Amino acid sequence: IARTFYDGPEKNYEKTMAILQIEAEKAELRLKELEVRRLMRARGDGPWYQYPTIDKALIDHSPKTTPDN
Amino acid sequence: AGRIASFLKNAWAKEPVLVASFAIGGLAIILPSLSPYTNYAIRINRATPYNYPVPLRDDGNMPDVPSHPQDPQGPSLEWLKNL
Ligand SMILES: CCCCCCCCCCCCCCCCC[C@@H](O)O[C@H](CO[C@H](O)CCCCCCCCCCCCCCC)COP(=O)(O)OCC[N+](C)(C)C
Ligand SMILES: CCCCCCCC/C=C\CCCCCCCC(=O)O[C@H](COC(=O)CCCCCCC/C=C/CCCCCCCC)COP(=O)(O)OCCN
Repeated sequence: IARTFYDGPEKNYEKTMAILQIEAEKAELRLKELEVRRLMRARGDGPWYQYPTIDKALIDHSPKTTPDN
Repeated sequence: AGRIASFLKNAWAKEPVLVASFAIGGLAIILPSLSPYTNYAIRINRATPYNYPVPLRDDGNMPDVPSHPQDPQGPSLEWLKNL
């Protein structure tokens, strides 16, 4: 029965190790991702949460009938 | 060819006001695109000095900019007087 239907304990042992490594890395990635989102939303210095401002190319830099702009 | 002629004859007989209105509106739409004086109107509009012409600082590299209004360089309104 063991020879025909099953494998040795090493396969399950090392598959468990691989699965555990993947799961732990995903957990730490999720925690880091939440922290990064919080910091970016608080400070606004990252690529995320970049809310639009007025484009400066719309300004007209020509004389304006009056010296004082 | 002959159908439109009969339709125009009927419209002129029954509703001359609408015929005249359509003819005048069509001329108003089409004639400006074929007139050589539209560009003259644009040039006349651009020749009206509403605001002050602010002078440019001389940098020693402005051969086409006048140093005085009566200097030959700059735009000329000779074409406007003879119009
Ligand atoms: C000497 C007398 C006493 C002997 C009694 C022996 C007791 C065993 C008999 C009971 C049958 C066991 C139940 C089957 C469950 C096994 C399912 C699974 O585990 O088997 C797969 C293997 O598949 C097997 O072929 C299972 C087939 C069993 C199908 C049962 C059907 C029997 C129904 C009878 C119908 C008869 C005719 C009907 C007429 C209408 C494993 O997949 P695999 O990943 O590859 O194997 C990994 C191990 N390796 C790497 C070493 C290969
Ligand atoms: C391309 C330029 C277009 C813009 C210019 C037009 C400016 C405004 C003119 C249009 C104003 C609104 C028009 C309203 C249309 C009226 C439709 C209608 O109902 O017509 C019938 C009448 O039928 C007609 O429309 C009359 C004949 C068809 C329309 C008129 C002629 C269409 C164009 C003809 C001239 C084309 C250019 C002139 C060519 C000259 C020869 C080279 C109305 O009569 P009823 O009140 O129902 O009768 C009850 C009482 N008896």
